[PDB]
Amino acid sequence: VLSMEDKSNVKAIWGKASGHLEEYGAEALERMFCAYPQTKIYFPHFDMSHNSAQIRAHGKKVFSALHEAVNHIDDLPGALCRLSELHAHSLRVDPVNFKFLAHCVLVVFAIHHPSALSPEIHASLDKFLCAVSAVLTSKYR
Amino acid sequence: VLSMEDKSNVKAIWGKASGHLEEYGAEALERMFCAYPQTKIYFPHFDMSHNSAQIRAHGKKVFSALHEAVNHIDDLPGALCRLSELHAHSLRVDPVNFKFLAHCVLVVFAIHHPSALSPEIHASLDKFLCAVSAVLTSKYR
Amino acid sequence: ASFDAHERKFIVDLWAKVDVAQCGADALSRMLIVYPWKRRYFEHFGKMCNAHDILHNSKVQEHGKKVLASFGEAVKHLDNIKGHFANLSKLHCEKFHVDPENFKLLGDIIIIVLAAHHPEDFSVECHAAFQKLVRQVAAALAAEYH
Amino acid sequence: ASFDAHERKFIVDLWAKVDVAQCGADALSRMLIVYPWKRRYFEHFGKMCNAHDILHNSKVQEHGKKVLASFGEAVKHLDNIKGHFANLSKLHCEKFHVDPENFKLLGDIIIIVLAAHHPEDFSVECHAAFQKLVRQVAAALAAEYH
Ligand code: HEM
Ligand code: HEM
Ligand code: HEM
Ligand code: HEM
Repeated sequence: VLSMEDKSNVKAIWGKASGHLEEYGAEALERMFCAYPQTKIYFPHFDMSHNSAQIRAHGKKVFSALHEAVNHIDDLPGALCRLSELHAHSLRVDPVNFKFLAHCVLVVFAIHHPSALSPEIHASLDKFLCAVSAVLTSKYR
Repeated sequence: VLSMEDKSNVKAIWGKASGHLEEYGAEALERMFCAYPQTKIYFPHFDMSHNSAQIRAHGKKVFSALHEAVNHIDDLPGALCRLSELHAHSLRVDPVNFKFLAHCVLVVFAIHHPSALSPEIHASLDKFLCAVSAVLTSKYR
Repeated sequence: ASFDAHERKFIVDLWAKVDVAQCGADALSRMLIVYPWKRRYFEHFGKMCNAHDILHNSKVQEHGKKVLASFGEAVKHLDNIKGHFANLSKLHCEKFHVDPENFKLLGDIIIIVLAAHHPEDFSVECHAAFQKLVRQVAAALAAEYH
Repeated sequence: ASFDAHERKFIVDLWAKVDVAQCGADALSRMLIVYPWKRRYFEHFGKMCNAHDILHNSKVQEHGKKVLASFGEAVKHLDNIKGHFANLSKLHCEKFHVDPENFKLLGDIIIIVLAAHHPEDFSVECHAAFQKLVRQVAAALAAEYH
């Protein structure tokens, strides 16, 4: 469960990414593809170059989705309802992969905003990305 | 999420254990202690004999708790609120251990009621024990 | 760690009683029903929308027989489980691209299938012997994942 | 799998820049804040109720320096990670009773600490080299768990 303080924490570190959703989003996927190359089987049709049009556009959608999630952090199931059906039912993404992308999001914030991602902030953000992952893996079958 | 059918399923297989909460409960712990001996570090003060008074009494409490959970399967967080504080805050049980005990519960039902634990029933029961485990691991810190 | 004499005897005596075709079909069917994302790895077997489809899929049933007969070969190679499975491990990683966390989940399902077909024999000590086996087999499949 | 020449060079060049005392204290502190059940394994270091207590615990800070210096010895034994860590693995299993799933969680925290102290150097390819290292070190610690 996310406390009131976790929620303040997540909103505040999230605000640092506000103008950089495509940038940060693209970097996180680049990192997930390179550090966990098994994730590439889900994107057979992507150009896997650095700063590829396809990766920039998908990195934006991902982080735009995570941005609405933060803005509805009280009701994550409703905020991510359609996404959970896409990921679990239509794409059958193996639930281990959500841990990989969550770790890469955390790495992007640490690179770009090292002081802001203090230990207690790091704990809140990690709680929020587990919560989002749980909603996205909630609808298998 | 547990569907309406999962819920019918869980209630019906649960009813088979109704007169055997101490029996089934004791057997599940015996199995968890023997097959995952690392779980014994949490019970330093227990007699670890077969059908020990301490194990019979703890097996009953566990399955009695799981029986109220089934009876409140719509509101698991409220049904298990006090338990979640005991396990996560006061005892700091490592979250891997909840998977071990859940597997041993499933083994007990398979031994005692092999026909009833059909594949679709097996899927519902496993969804319910993950849901209970998630509530019990929800309060770390 | 090595199986002791007592671990060995539980394992070797139970496995001689096991119907490998029926338990293998059972184990494979249940794993696709209980953990539905695993269906993606078998999208070439066809009809896997619901549990009726799975239970009636002849290729799923057939495949379950092989998986369990393979696993059954550990019982003749208790001293050498990691070495015996090393090629299969390669095949899973490279050809079928299966995430190694899933091997532990099949191993648990196998425990449940054996428990249901052999209740008098699947005692507390027997179940501990088999859990150790299943942990070693899942580890030998994950081992060549680099 | 073996580190190639390019993997090796990323790793070896980053690690020469790392302050091992400060990153080790940082990594150990964060792991007890992010995953609070791990505190039970260290109930002999004392005050671990909140995150202020942890950040101010001298024994936690000290211990973090050793853990990272140990990990740092993998960089001189890239060809032999499983062999180098085999005794430590024993010690964790038998003496400290630590569940091997937790090694992967520390390894991720270490990636995050390195990323924050070395942002210009922690490129996409460098991060992939280090992720492979951390996966091998976590596997070598879990290896003697029988
Ligand atoms: C934070 C976690 C995640 C979020 C918020 C997220 C969000 C999204 C969004 C917004 C879309 C676009 C949906 C649309 O256009 O209607 C999408 C598609 C997709 N996602 Fe995710 N996703 C996440 C995790 C993952 C993971 C872990 C994988 C695979 C390893 C993955 C694989 C896909 C794939 C394959 C598509 C289809 C994309 C395509 O058409 O090319 N997602 N995701
Ligand atoms: C389905 C999962 C579980 C349920 C429903 C459950 C339920 C309970 C209950 C009802 C109690 C008694 C609390 C009281 O008397 O006030 C308890 C205590 C305890 N539980 Fe659990 N528990 C579960 C899982 C676990 C696991 C996985 C472990 C450790 C591996 C564990 C370790 C303990 C310990 C050490 C105690 C203290 C017992 C004592 O005083 O001797 N529990 N649990
Ligand atoms: C005890 C654990 C396992 C054993 C002993 C095992 C054994 C086998 C064997 C013997 C084959 C046939 C190899 C061949 O074609 O020559 C196979 C194929 C395969 N296995 Fe496994 N397996 C195990 C676990 C798993 C798991 C957990 C998954 C997926 C979640 C999986 C997915 C596959 C797939 C996709 C194939 C290829 C199927 C085909 O194209 O016919 N296996 N496995
Ligand atoms: C990179 C991963 C790790 C490395 C390299 C590592 C290394 C070490 C080293 C070198 C020691 C000192 C051994 C000695 O006393 O001679 C140690 C002790 C210990 N480790 Fe680890 N460790 C790792 C991960 C973990 C994790 C994840 C946990 C718990 C969640 C843990 C818990 C402990 C504990 C409790 C001690 C004993 C502490 C004491 O009594 O002073 N370690 N470890």
